[PDB]
Amino acid sequence: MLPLAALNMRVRRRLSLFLNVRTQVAADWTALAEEMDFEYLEIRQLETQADPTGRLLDAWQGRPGASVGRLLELLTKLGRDDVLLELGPSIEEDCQKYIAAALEH
Amino acid sequence: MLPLAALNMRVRRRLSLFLNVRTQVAADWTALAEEMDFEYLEIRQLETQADPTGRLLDAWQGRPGASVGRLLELLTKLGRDDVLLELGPSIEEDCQKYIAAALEH
Amino acid sequence: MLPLAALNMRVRRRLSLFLNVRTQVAADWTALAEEMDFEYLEIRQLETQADPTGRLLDAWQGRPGASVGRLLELLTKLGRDDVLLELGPSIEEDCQKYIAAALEH
Amino acid sequence: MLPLAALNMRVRRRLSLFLNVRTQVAADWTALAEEMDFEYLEIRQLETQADPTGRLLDAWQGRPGASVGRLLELLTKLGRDDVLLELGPSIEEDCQKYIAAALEH
Amino acid sequence: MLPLAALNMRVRRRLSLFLNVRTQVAADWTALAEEMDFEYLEIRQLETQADPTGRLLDAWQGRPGASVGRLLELLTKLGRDDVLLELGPSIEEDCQKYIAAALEH
Amino acid sequence: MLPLAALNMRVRRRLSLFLNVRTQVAADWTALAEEMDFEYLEIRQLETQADPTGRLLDAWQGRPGASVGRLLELLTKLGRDDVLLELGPSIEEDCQKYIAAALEH
Amino acid sequence: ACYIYQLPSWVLDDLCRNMDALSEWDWMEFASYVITDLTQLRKIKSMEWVQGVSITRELLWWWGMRQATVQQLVDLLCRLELYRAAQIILNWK
Amino acid sequence: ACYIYQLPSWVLDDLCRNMDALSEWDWMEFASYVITDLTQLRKIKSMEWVQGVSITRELLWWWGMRQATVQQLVDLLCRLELYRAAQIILNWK
Amino acid sequence: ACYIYQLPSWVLDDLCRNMDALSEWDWMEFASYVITDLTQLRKIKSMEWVQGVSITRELLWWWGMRQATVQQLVDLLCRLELYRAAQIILNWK
Amino acid sequence: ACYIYQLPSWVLDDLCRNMDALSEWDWMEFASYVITDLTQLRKIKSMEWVQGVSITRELLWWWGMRQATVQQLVDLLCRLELYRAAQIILNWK
Amino acid sequence: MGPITPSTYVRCLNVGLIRKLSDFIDPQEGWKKLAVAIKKPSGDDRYNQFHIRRFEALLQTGKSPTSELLFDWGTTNCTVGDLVDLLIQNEFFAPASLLLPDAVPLE
Amino acid sequence: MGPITPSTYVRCLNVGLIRKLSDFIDPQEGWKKLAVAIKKPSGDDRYNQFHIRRFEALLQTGKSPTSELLFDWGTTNCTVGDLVDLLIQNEFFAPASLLLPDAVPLE
Amino acid sequence: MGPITPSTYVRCLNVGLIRKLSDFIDPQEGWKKLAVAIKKPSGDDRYNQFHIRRFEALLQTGKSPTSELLFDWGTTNCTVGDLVDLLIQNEFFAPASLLLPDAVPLE
Amino acid sequence: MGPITPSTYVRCLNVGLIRKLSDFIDPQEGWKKLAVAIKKPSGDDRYNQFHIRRFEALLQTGKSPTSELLFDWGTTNCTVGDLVDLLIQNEFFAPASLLLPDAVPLE
Repeated sequence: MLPLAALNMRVRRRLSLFLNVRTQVAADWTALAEEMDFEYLEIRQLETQADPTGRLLDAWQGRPGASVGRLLELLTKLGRDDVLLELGPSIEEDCQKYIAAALEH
Repeated sequence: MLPLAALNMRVRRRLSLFLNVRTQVAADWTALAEEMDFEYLEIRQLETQADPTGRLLDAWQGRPGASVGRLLELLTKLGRDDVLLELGPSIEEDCQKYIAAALEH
Repeated sequence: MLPLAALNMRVRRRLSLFLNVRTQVAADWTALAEEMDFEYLEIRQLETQADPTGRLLDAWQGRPGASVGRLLELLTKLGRDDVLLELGPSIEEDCQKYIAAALEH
Repeated sequence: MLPLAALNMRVRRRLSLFLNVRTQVAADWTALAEEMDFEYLEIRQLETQADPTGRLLDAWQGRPGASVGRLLELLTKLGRDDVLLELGPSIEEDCQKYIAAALEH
Repeated sequence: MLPLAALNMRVRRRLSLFLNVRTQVAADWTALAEEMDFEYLEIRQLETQADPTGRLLDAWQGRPGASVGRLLELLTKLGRDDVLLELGPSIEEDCQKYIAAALEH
Repeated sequence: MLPLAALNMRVRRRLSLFLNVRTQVAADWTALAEEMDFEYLEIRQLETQADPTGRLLDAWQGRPGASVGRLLELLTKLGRDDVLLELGPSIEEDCQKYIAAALEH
Repeated sequence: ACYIYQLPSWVLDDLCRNMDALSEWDWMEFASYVITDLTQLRKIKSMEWVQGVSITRELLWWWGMRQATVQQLVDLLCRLELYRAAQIILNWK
Repeated sequence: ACYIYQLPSWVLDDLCRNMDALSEWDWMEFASYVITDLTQLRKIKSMEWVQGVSITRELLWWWGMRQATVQQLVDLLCRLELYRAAQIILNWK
Repeated sequence: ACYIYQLPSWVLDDLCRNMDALSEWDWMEFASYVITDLTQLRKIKSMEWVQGVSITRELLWWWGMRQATVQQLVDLLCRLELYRAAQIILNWK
Repeated sequence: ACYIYQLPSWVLDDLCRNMDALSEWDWMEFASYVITDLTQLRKIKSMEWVQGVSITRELLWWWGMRQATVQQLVDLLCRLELYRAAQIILNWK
Repeated sequence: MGPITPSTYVRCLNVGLIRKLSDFIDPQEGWKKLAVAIKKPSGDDRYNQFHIRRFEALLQTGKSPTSELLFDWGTTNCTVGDLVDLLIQNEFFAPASLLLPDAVPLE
Repeated sequence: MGPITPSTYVRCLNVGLIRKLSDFIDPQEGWKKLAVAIKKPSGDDRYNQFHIRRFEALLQTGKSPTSELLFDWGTTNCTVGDLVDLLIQNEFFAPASLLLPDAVPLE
Repeated sequence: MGPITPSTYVRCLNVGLIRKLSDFIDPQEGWKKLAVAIKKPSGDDRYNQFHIRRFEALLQTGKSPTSELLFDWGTTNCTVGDLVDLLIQNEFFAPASLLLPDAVPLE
Repeated sequence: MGPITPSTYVRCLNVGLIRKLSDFIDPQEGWKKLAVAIKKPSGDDRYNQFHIRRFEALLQTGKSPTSELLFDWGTTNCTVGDLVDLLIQNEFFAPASLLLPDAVPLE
């Protein structure tokens, strides 16, 4: 299905707020970035500019798996059920807005 | 209301000084860009040519809903009253340099 | 009255020196940031780059209440009477300098 | 004295090397920028195109008080003797590339 | 031997996320930059753009020492044995695609 | 003599891991900081970034006393005879690389 | 006042001067009398022989945690014949 | 379970209630019996008199680092007559 | 073995069971005979009446600090008629 | 010298060898004679039975906090017949 | 939000208040007693001997590990109920009273 | 600044000297006795049972809680006077003498 | 990569797993024991009295100095072998078992 | 470095070994006796009544004040000699033997 380009700012922002704050036992963006098959080396030169969740996305889009779906089944495999509930609607929305348009032809 | 062209130099710059102070927590030109129905990669582009609030209001100035009416009711939604209590005078004055000079000349 | 844009570097710096150092019982920037109606999650993703009092301002200007006055009456409800006395003149000054200019028309 | 244009490449570079090491405790390009009467958001902009010292001396080079006389007595105020004991030679030499070549050619 | 211009993107990228990441005993790019005879402020006003290692190569290219074996002998001298191993091959390679090619005349 | 800009990375690093380490009788950076005439707050909002000794040097460089022998004579004066010994040579050296060079004109 | 943990810190100070340094017995049977048990008091006693930390501070704040009034501290400072202490926490009422 | 360091933290809690506050002798002969030595135990002892840190916590976790089983903890809670403890770590098996 | 402080901690434990709790005199004149002095033993005796700390532990370790062998402990466990103790430190040799 | 708290740390060392371990009585009546009171010395006595901390250290430094000279330490080392101590603090004058 | 109720979300809690019921749970290793009381749905310990050690290390940094754990177990929504019902059930009545003065019995 | 007087600001105090009259108030819970002695204008305790606890916990980090409190009560301007006048009145004559050898009587 | 063996490279190790064998070496100054165990080929100490204090500093920032050291001594290739060979030889059997359950004897 | 000699520098000492000759000086206030034995060239006490107290308070943090003092007096170069010559002279023969088995007599 549809790639990351699907969802933007607003959501890429709220998604930052949640995965950017490093945590002790729950999964932060690093635990994610790893689940998107990034190297111990690539990950550090991420933890560098602020909004790494956001850079992480930009960086995992021009790659393989990068589905919006992948991003979601990943978020749940990683039990961040908080992010899901709260961004749930806002993502399904940003999709019925890509598929929505990107159609006249 | 009327095409964006109405707005002179002054404000198209102040409008930019304000909306492109990028802040990941509150509402910047991106959170606007996405309210003017721009796609992700579309913003990632604007995120280049510095002064992107301007360049946003350009790649928009000529589009479907693109009016000053919209830009105003759009900053009203995002609640950037910062700018509405500041450009509000210069703008209801810049509508009557294109209104009070477009039934004669 | 006048927005945050009114006051800059110099003062925004001195303001930082005071509220950036976290304290036990007196109010530090967080206590403020909260007083400026920010969420537990937004606040954390602030405590992240240096100068978050300065970031806190940039992020509370493109929002509602953002007055210079609100900033002050807040500082005083928060009893940081130290920051008041010492930045007092420096603020009144940076306003007699915005209002001062931003007038020839 | 004379328009900023006088200053060759060399110095407008070293000038930048020195004034845009950002230090939130002492005196950087911003603390200068503010002594050249730039507004807040005006600086937040400069804070973008890297080498903002330069870009500051551009957005200034043509303005009311903007001269080399000023830039010098402005560095003198800030007390950035750092740079006065270092570009002082190259600059009273760069005044005589514009002076000793502007009564003939 | 030949100039940096030889080795392009592919390795400049890898090369980067080794030395862009700051170490306590090892050599980060800063250690390297030092070796390629770079002033203090020069290094700091380079610790800015993300990917300074690239921005290091780029600055020390149209410069004296500018060799590739030059950089190569440095890396081995700074005790970065790790880079010249996951990278060594890929460079004696980007040296071929330049030696064989651009030599059809 | 010359400004700190003279001595770079190599020693700033060593120098750091001497005075970064807080001691009970000896002089940690804070002792030094004090002597380079820094206010209370200034010191504390400096006790933040890792490597404050560096962040100290760079704050006290675009500043008055800013010499190298000045810091040198300070260290001697604060009874840190250990530093000017595993470092002394390394500094009258990074003063040469700057005297000889940057003086080809 | 109202709750133990709402005692002004000097009031608690003067009152952790009593019970604290106050007869390994005269105290121990105040503690055992605080609705506690064998095992718990073993912890809260250990705390005594560490860098000056009011064993009654700890006992008091830990009875704080359990929603203890102040009328209950008063009560059991008489029903235990340790008036010497409540003398201070009536200089408050 | 299986290794010391694989004990659920309450079970280790209840068992750091025993050995911890339990006779400077009844403990120290369990420690000395954990295959350790004179100098090591001097460290692991110091830790007691610092902001509540289970001396058995640190003794047990440090036997953890050493690939200690759990059947060796129970073993040595009998062969040392400290049943009072193992009584809890059999409430898991 | 070799030095006092190289005694395995149980061996020193069994040995701090003797001299420790062992006749305020049968002890005191082994101490006094450790090459010590009036002032010094004042300290090392005070330690006894604090949270179970082998006064022989500290007398032993302190002889450790001064490079005492182990053949000098055995020596002075006979030349003092306290065989009761060295009987364990020969179960090692 | 000048003030109590300006005594060089070994001088106070050798002087906290005295008063410290020195007759529960021959000390206690020096302390009670430091212009103190019943309640206060209850604290400063408790401290003795904690990991070696000179009760005179603490009594001395606390007299320090109250601007005590050193001629008042010597004075009350004679007017209390404890010359045994002042004999060290005259090896300084 | 404002009207805290046993239906609201923990991770939605004012950053002022947190640093406040931090002072209850924070001292006397109070939060350790809470950390092990937090259990996944399976029943298994949420945080284990190793996780707990992580938190303990945040004292050398000066961080309310009541908070650092509060936030962190916030990433599974857990109702402010689950918090008190776990506060009460573990005898932390003073803090749970601050949350919701509902189920806070009296000795 | 340099000539410290009963009119200057506490929060204005050299960070060298603070780490110094820290050594006076810091040991023997000296600062606890000062903490509770600091009272707002109302009369009510400035720091309460809970605040105090906070400071206590800064020993695990190795921070002069004399300072941490001193800085922190500096955010109310309180003159260096208010400090000795509160130092003397609480019997801390030795540190009070360090500040200003004026009002420091002799037993 | 996936099949971790005594021939692979340290600095090639998954960032999930390091934050995990972090928790072995990390507490009780466990890494301090490792740091000085790390020796150059010459024989001389790799990190010395000063280097080590640098790492210690990274607790005020909240950083696994097991990691910050791990990565950092990764810039000399050292095999995952050299790791356990130095883990075992220093009695850190629990972590070295997680690496490679080969040479991890049983008390 | 490797061949420890009465000419090398204290602050140059492996951080493994310090935490080792720590265990000698550390217990029984052993370092107190050391601290006061450390004297500047003038003759006056190096650390005074006040400094000493500072170190004492690093027991609440769990740090070898042997070390924190050792490192700290390292900032005056003092030879490993200066150390034993002050170890022997104060009767700390067992640690001074670990340094250099030269001048370590036999009761």
